[PDB]
Amino acid sequence: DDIYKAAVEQLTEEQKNEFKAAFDIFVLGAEDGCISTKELGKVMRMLGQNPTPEELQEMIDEVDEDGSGTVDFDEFLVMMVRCMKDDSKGKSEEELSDLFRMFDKNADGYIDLDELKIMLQATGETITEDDIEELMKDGDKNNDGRIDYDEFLEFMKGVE
Amino acid sequence: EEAEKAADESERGMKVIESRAQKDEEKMEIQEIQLKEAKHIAEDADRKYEEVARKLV
Repeated sequence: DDIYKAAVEQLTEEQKNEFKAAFDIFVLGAEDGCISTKELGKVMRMLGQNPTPEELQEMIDEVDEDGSGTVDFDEFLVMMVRCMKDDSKGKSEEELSDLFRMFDKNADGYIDLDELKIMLQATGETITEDDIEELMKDGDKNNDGRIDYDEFLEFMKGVE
Repeated sequence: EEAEKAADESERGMKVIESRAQKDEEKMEIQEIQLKEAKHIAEDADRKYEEVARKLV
């Protein structure tokens, strides 16, 4: 899914530099993409995180959505961010709040399905009912039908 | 011959026992893996329980 290239955007570059520096090691001799999934535990143990075999096996299943035991740099960066939210910096909560006043053109203190809709129309991106409600519930943590401001932060922190 | 035999019995003892100890290590590892999988099912079954129990609340 799109969170792959999202992370490729979301991730910072000083990260991916040492990401490749450590990525250089997996080759057990003469490899060109034959990476295995039993080594997923070890490679998640390498890059600086502290993983546990439970999540190791889950990501063995949760990742390898291609099933080939392989992971793209896109998939690499996403399964970085989809667990460790090394996303596009989540610019702030308060720069976010000034963005949120423009979300609530109606000065709501909450992004409602209406404000969600109008703001995504201001993107030009059309309103499918899932879209806004996918955004609503992903932001409307209280499930009040609308995304209040901290709902918006936890919503759009780690977000460009 | 009895002492060398004892060495062989003890060495065979170790080969059988070491292999067995490894089989036991493997059965043990298997029970660890299985209880962990079951435990992880329980973590999720309990987590899911919590989600529905919380949602129930």
